[PDB]
Amino acid sequence: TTIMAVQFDGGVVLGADSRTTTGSYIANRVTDKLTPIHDRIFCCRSGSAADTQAVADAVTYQLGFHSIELNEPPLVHTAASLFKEMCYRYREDLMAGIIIAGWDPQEGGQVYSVPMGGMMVRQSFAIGGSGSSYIYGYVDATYREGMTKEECLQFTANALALAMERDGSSGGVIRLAAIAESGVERQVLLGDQIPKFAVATL
Amino acid sequence: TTIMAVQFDGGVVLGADSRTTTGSYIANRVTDKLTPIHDRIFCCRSGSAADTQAVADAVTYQLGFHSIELNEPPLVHTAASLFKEMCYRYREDLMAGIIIAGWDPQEGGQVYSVPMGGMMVRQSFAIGGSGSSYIYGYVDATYREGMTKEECLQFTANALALAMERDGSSGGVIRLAAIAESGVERQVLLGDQIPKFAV
Amino acid sequence: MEYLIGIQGPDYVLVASDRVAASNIVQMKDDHDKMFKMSEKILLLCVGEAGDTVQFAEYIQKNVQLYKMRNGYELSPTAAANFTRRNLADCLRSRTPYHVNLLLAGYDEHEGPALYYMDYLAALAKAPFAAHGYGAFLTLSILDRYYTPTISRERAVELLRKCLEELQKRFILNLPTFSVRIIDKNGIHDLDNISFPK
Amino acid sequence: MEYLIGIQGPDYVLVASDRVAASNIVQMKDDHDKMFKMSEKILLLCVGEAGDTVQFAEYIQKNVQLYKMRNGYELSPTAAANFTRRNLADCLRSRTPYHVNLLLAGYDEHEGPALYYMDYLAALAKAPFAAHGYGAFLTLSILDRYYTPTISRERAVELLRKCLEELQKRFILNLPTFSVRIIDKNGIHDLDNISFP
Amino acid sequence: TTTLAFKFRHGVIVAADSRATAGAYIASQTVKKVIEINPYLLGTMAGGAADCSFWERLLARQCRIYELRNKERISVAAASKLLANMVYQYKGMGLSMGTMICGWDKRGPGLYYVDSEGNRISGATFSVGSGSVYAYGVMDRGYSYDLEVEQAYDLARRAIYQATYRDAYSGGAVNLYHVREDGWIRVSSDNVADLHEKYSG
Amino acid sequence: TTTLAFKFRHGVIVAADSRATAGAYIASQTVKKVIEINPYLLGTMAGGAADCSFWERLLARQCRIYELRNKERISVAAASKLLANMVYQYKGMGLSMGTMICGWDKRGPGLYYVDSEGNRISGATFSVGSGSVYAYGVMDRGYSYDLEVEQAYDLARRAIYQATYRDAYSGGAVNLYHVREDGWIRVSSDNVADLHEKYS
Amino acid sequence: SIMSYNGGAVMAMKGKNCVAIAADRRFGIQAQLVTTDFQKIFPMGDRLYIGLAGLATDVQTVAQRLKFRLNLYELKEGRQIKPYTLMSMVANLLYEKRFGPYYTEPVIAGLDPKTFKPFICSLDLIGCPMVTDDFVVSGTCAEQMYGMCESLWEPNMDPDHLFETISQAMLNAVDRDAVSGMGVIVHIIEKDKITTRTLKARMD
Amino acid sequence: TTIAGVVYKDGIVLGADTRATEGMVVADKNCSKIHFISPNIYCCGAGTAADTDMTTQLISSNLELHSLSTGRLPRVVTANRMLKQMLFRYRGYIGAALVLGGVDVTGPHLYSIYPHGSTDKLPYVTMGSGSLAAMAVFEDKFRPDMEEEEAKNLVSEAIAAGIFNDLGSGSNIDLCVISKNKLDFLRPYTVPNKKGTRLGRYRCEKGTTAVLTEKITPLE
Amino acid sequence: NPMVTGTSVLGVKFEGGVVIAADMLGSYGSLARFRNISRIMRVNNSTMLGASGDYADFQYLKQVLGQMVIDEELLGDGHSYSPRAIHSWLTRAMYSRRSKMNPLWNTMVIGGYADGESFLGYVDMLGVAYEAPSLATGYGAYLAQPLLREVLEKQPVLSQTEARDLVERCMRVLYYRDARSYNRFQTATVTEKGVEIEGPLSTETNWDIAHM
Amino acid sequence: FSPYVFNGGTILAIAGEDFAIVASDTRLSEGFSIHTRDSPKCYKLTDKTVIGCSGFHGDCLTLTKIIEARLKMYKHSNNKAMTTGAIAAMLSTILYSRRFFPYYVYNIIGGLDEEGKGAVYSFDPVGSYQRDSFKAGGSASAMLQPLLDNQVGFKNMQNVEHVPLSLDRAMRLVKDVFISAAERDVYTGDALRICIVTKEGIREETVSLRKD
Repeated sequence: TTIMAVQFDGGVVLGADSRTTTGSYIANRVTDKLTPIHDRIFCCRSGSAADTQAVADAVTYQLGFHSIELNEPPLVHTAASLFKEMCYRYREDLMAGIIIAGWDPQEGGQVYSVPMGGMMVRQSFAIGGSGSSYIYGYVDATYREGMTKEECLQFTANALALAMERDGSSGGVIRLAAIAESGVERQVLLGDQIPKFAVATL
Repeated sequence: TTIMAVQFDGGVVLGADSRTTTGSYIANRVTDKLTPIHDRIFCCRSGSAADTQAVADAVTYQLGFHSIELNEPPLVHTAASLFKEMCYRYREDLMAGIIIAGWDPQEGGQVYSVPMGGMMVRQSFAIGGSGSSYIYGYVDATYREGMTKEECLQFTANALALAMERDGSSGGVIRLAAIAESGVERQVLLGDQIPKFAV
Repeated sequence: MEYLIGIQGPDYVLVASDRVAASNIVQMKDDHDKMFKMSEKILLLCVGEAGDTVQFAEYIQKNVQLYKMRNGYELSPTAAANFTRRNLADCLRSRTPYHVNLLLAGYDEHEGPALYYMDYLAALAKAPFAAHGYGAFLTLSILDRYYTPTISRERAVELLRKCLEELQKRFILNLPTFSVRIIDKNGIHDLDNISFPK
Repeated sequence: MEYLIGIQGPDYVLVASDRVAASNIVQMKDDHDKMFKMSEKILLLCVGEAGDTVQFAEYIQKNVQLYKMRNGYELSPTAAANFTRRNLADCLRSRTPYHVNLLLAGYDEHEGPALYYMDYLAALAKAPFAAHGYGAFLTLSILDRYYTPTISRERAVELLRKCLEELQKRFILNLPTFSVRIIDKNGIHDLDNISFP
Repeated sequence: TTTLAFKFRHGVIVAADSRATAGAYIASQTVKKVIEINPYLLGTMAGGAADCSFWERLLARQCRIYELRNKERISVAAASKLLANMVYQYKGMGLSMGTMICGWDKRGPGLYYVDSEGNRISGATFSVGSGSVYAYGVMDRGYSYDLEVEQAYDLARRAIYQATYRDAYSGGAVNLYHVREDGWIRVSSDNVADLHEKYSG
Repeated sequence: TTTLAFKFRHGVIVAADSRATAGAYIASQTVKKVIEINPYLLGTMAGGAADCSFWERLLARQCRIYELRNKERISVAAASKLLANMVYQYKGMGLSMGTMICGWDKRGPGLYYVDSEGNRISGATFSVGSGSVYAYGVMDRGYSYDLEVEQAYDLARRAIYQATYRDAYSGGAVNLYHVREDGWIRVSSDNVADLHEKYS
Repeated sequence: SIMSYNGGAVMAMKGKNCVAIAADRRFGIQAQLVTTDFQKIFPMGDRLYIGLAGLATDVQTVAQRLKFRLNLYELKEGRQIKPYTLMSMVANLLYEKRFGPYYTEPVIAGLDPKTFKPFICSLDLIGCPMVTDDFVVSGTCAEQMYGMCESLWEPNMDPDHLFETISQAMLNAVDRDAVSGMGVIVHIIEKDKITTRTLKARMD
Repeated sequence: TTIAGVVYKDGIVLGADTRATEGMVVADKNCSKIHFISPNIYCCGAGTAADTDMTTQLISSNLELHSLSTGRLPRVVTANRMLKQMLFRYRGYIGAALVLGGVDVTGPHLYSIYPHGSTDKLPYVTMGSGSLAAMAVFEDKFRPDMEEEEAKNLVSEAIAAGIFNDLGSGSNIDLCVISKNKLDFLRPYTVPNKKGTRLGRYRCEKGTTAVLTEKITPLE
Repeated sequence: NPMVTGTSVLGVKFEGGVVIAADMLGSYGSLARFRNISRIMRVNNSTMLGASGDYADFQYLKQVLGQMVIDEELLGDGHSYSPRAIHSWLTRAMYSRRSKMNPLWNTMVIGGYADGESFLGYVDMLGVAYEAPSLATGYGAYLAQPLLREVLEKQPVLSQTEARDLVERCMRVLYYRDARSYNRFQTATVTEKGVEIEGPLSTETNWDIAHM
Repeated sequence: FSPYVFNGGTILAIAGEDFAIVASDTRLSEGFSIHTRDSPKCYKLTDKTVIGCSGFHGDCLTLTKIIEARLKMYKHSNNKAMTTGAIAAMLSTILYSRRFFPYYVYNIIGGLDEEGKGAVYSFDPVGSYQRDSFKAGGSASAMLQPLLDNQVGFKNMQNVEHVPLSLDRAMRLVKDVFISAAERDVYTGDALRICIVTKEGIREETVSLRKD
């Protein structure tokens, strides 16, 4: 697994891979790791799939029920705190490693991380999964303040690709989603669309 | 521990960190992990220091003994093969990584990547240690054919700096070496000379 | 280990046991008694762990006497045996399992005598003769060799003594004293103890 | 199980043991013999594991008889005991260690009688009386209560009978008949076995 | 530890030692192991002191409540049964106990033995502790229902001393008690360092 | 397994069963458990068969070597001593063996019991295997030194039958041998199903 | 294991309009006989029988509970029970104790009291019935039974041939297991009569 | 042990094997696996073989209740949700791998469920010991927008390749087709292997088995 | 214990000659560490070898076999080593080193063309050896062998092109469904003309099922 | 690690007045997969003796090589062929040699007696042998042994004639038995090989079973 999330001025960008594994055999090669929670809020699953799916469903239910009363679009901190509590009350039975991203009218695009412990931190960008260790150095040497949309898109694509070559538990298709005020836009990359780097030969 | 080696037209370049741990307590912070075997042949130590020092001393002994009979300078494949045999016989060494770099008159700058176990491989660039995982992609995005000495040097320095900021078992000063026909050039980077990124 | 033996006949029943209570090197008592009287014509012989025996036996005796005092008549050995088996199997899968082995000699005016056998798992077989303990290895074959259904009363005691001396020749444990009892149409009787000098 | 006992007098020695063998439920024999005659006035009582007792005892016996037939005289008990102890402690730290206990009652012309003791770790104490086995718990005290240095012969026999009665009264294992012997200035003598019906 | 007890014509005799260790270190040498439950009954300590004290103080409480409710003093068999039934609930948890209940009732003298496992048996001669085997041997040679009080006292002293001379976890002083038809009395608290001189030692 | 042996006025008698199991599956029911070492000795199998055959073959070979060298038949005592000192070098490895050596020497009959642990002992009545406990009871109550030949046979046969009736790892057929001053003989080999009707 | 602590074996076969069920007879503790008249086959109404094998305690308990339920069933609604409903009842009863179960392996055999055609079923520790048309077995010596039955059982057989073949199979099978044997019993069910028989076996 | 399911132009096809083994001894040679969930939904199930039967019965009962209360044909999403939740409630102590599939007002739908509560919505899936060879056949010879008599052959081949190559599965082959106006449930679709002919008999005579007792009971 | 390894290998036998195929990856657990290593050797002018498992032991065997061939080819006696001899020698070596509890973690595939007939072998780490018309190791024993068998049943004689096509087909399923794999492999052929190994290849892929 | 494996491969043997029969399956397995379907387990030593093995394969192979190497040694040192009893007595010792690291093969030997009769010897992996008339060692022993004892020993059959065996009857019986023991066991099938020993020589057959 490998998930990445980036923040720009008026919105955010997400990125994920399309592989699932149960050992050395591939049970699926197209799975979708981008789960919407509201009209303008998303999530990114990692670790066990059952626990992630359950947690995300319950959070979606609670957030819809809480928004239908106040008569106001929700915030991202709310969903992040709900996730925090749900994953902290059961930290001895769960393995989730989740990320949250979205948009709201008070503050602009927002990103948060929630590892297995039950913490909650916001950051200019975030990454997670097993194949992230292999790119902790690439996002550091390339990030810069003042990035536009397309820049974040191609940045996420390149990082995902570089993580999907050396790791055996990740690969396949690259799914992307761009969030802003006007609306959402999804995208999928495969084959000759994915970047390529020449292999070294003596 | 973060060791790295790159190959350019004439010769090669080696780079390493300057830390040695004993758990969570730093027993040394100016260590030297670039061991000479001959005039223009160098080894990089990773893993337990005892086994590495022992094997390197024995290999230096053997080579120096077998370079005075033939009256001809040795090669790099020979040293790599001696290491390979000595590390395959006693697979209980846990000597683990040795990366071996040098210059021979027949071929040019050569790099060999003897890993844990007794297997040997030649590559254009090699890396090793616990902190190498965090610099794979970067290298895979930055390597290009037709590099010069300064480019290899600064690339190695940047990679090492990036690996040392994220790993806890690596840090301190950055020791660099450049090997070619004319001679050996050693140097160190400490403090403000180290490449720094933002946060 | 302990030792219990039971024999059935045409119109009677015979039972015998040991009289020894020891703690791992020393026999603290030589006048023990492992027979529990549940009714006028029923007996129970229990063996095994230390305290489970007495607790279980007292429970069963209380409930049987309660039946007798409540209804007006007594329980026949078959009903008592099945009740014992049911309760023991129910307590097997609980927080208070009992580890005991049992014999339930008895007599009734309808179906005649009865000698049952029960393990610590509540199996409830039925047999004409039976035994417990390690000494049952050097004792059952003799019964198989010499037992016959239409046996008399004194020949039973002769055969019992026969299979008792074999214990004082091969069995490593001393076991010098034994208690013996008999049941018939009139009720429980008590006979002289089968002791051997030393 | 096992039981060895030894008592020392002013001019004699009295040893006794049980005679029984078994395999975990049954006693195969009732006329065993745990004693060994190393010489004319020396006696080794060994007990313990299964196949080590006879091996060790016969080794010792061969070597002692060889000493005799080689030099011209016999070996004093205070010497045979230390020989045994040395050999046993040596073989204790090898691939074939022996697990046995033994007494070495004897008699000599210069120093008089003697009685010794071992504990399968090569200790070699020495006492005017001693015992082995679990039964030793129920019969040592008795000695300390009724024993005197100037104990005659029949009184020692009576003390022995007393200890054996106590064993047959409080001990769980049968042990119904015992073998007893005596050693005096003239040699070894065998007495009527102490048997209880 | 080392305790003994035996009954005969003139009542029951009880005895114990006065040592308490924690491994190989002698913590105490003046302990009182004959628990005075009441002016009618007696106890004994062996195994765990905390348990042998708590579960008998509770028994004293219950016997007093019984005497108050029913206007009749309790017996020994009922006491032992109560203690056994109250202790059986803790089977397999870590309790260690060994005790003797001694007294006199309408059925004559009374001596019972109890432990934590659950066994409860009467008797005429009992010894408990890590040195009861050395005491059995000498009490068995000298016991007789038709004994005189002085000889019984001497026998108990001698048995305890001989057990102490061999067991390492047993020694100190010898406190002898005596129970009669109208209560009990304390007799002596002799010291072993002085008996060794009186006797053949 | 159940193997018994006892000696009396007219020599020694041996008896055994014929079943072999591998867990709960009956491999064979026609095994030979009374080994014929020599025309003057006999053996017995219990525990491991490979061992109780290999070592007894070696023993027979050594006995023949002795007879050739010294020109005198070996004795039972020395034979059992050899057999015991042979397997003692394999203590604590996995060997399982229980054996009876029977014969007639210049000082009369002889019966010795041997095992892998090391205890070698004489006697007059012996029985080993998973069903020895049931056979001891019948052998004792019925034994006597001044017995005839026509009766000891039935005694041993009944012992073996009553052992097979109860024990599950023993059954099949019953083999019986009788040793004399000259040599041994094979007297009969019966079946349990053919004895059950002979009795009730 | 714990199933093999006692031993036992049972089998069931179909015929033209008849059915057959057989079982062994023995009770012992892991190496030792205690008695020879143990019961493993029980009636569950006219023209329907069930056999059990394993831990004696559990077979007794299961039979008692099953009768406790079946009597009430037949009493509420007045009609004999059919085999499929019995199979489902037993499966539910076993699955209730999925944790802390009963160590038993039932086998059901009978007819349909409407159209007298055969029926046989073989459950397991928990369930997964195996409704077949040839035969079923249950016990510790199962390989022997599967090897003897397969060769035999021509597709159509009359009562006599059925008794013969099932008897021969059971006999030549239990004579290869040590913890099972010491007797055999057989029941044959037809439209208007039931047959019960014992056999001549080796008591060793 | 060799389940398989596929989606085609106008419906869904589904297949399985017909063998069950208790250890290493074939206990049955014709066992049913394609279970009925609703008149337009069928669920094939591997696993412990009881945990999968009880679950299916329960879900079918609840779906019948929902249908009777609402008044229209059920859907697949409801069954998926029910199974997901009931399996997650047990932390994996219920082995109930399934390949649930069916059709509703919308297009066809194919799901795969695992004992923990994970699901997928793939177009073709497999399961059981022998799933790898079948998945290989699929990856090689699969196409989108196929017809009925092609998907049937595809599934049959995928099953046969798992029969002849795995020791835990082999017998007659089943099948099931579900469209908007058809519910073909073919059992059996084809028989690849059969028993060999006998070369003799055994002389099953009458009166060759001993007997000790006998009893007779007449009926009415 | 094994550190750097390799995944499965394939094998097929056509009318005249034999073919083998194998990827290029020295994985270390879950990391694709090396990507341009060859796991195939040419022993003689009529024998080859492919290996799966620890790479160091494969190197050891390569050294030994090369030296043995050089030693036997110096005499000039008109003799030569055949594939069956190689097969048996390997079997004996593995059994020997296993009987001493110091085995070689490797499964090998041998192929050759003797006088008129081809040969295709198999050797495990414990010494289990045999022959067969076509076989594969590793996870490929589940994804690849089915197709080969289904194709050989209908026609157990194939042409060279018809074998290369099937090989290129089966080396595409492992990429889809095997994690410890890569999209780069070698294909080698043995005929009367000798051995011939090809360069790195690639397998065309389709992901049309991602939009649904 | 574990130095053993399980491959299956039941074996069967029969003896007669002037003939002997030895039958085997033909398949090799490892876990839940199939390696091949042509691997007989019956071998011929001399013109009147054959042997079959089952279990771990490497041990089987090396043991066959050993036996074949020692028969020639005997022939050289004594100038005469080896009989059946001699081979059995040699195999007992060869097996017991490795008493603390044993083989895992269940051997069976069939052949002709000294004069003209038929002899069978069943063994165990430690070396305990005894002469028998019919034996069905292997994985499916429990399926065949209870059958061969009724139709060949006439057990539990009253008022039945002995009617000694013959050749064709035994052949057909073997065929039917192995055809029935393939629908219940999963390690057995795909073919059946028979070797027959008579006064003339050694003959072979072949039959086909179902392919799972």
